[PDB]
Amino acid sequence: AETTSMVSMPLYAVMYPVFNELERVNLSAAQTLRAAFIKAEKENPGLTQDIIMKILEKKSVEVNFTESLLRMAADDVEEYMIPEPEFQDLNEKARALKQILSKIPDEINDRVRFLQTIKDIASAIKELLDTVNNVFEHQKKEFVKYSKSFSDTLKTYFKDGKAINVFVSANRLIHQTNLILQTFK
Amino acid sequence: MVSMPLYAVMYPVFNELERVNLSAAQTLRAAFIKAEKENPGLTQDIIMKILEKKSVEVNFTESLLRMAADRALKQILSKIPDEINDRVRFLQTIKDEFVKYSKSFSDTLKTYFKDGKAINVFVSANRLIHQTNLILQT
Repeated sequence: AETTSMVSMPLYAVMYPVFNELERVNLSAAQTLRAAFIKAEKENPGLTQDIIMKILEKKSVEVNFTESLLRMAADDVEEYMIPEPEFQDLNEKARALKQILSKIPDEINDRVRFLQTIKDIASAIKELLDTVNNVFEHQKKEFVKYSKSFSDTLKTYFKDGKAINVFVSANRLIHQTNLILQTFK
Repeated sequence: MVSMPLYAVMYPVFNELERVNLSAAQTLRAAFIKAEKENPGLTQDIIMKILEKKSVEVNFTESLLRMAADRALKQILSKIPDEINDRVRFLQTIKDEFVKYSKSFSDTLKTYFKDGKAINVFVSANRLIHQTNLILQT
């Protein structure tokens, strides 16, 4: 506590929380990475800080990457395709939602087009919701959670102007849709 | 591929710290390589989680900048996170390898008025401080 430098704080304030969240997904990876960061930090105080700053400086790469995933999500046209009417409706709704979500980076640079896109996305989410209700619950609550999270992300975007948040939330909503399609399969 | 941000982000980040430390960078590289190899897309999640803790990081960087006051150069540089809010005061405070880092800091300041991202100013200030330390110790 009193022996560890102040510069080593980002380890425990940023890296430790991440490693703890990872400890549920994979204990070995979390433990290994944590050990590496501890070694590196003790041998070189203020290293984790420099790493995080270096990451913040290469943020454009991450924006380009997330946007790339969002655009390439269009190639997931008929992936995870499920033999019954409601199943058809389901497939079409999921497809339409993912397809309209993949076109976000095109419309986000124009307020009008982006707003209309928000309209269409809202309609798609509502229709997919109703269709899910037809097919009928954890995946549902997940989808809703990430949906309202996407809305709140939009709310945050209209203040900030950072498109990367929207891209990430959209990608997560798409991933959720895919997960639900897997659950149905 | 989802394992791209490993090489695209972490690889150059580790590579651009090999002058201060060597083996630590290699151990970090190895750890990330294995963890991503067994669990694809993990590095992306980590990077995103780090980007999510942006506020805490900016706060700490500000604190780290104010901490450098404890000579005139350091004290003037330590007031930045509290003077940059007011444009006039910030202007006056602006008026108030190492040399390369100084002019790179100048470039950072010049880019700030285009961006508005004071975080880069904080970082470059801290690196200027680290360079002053690097010079004074040698």
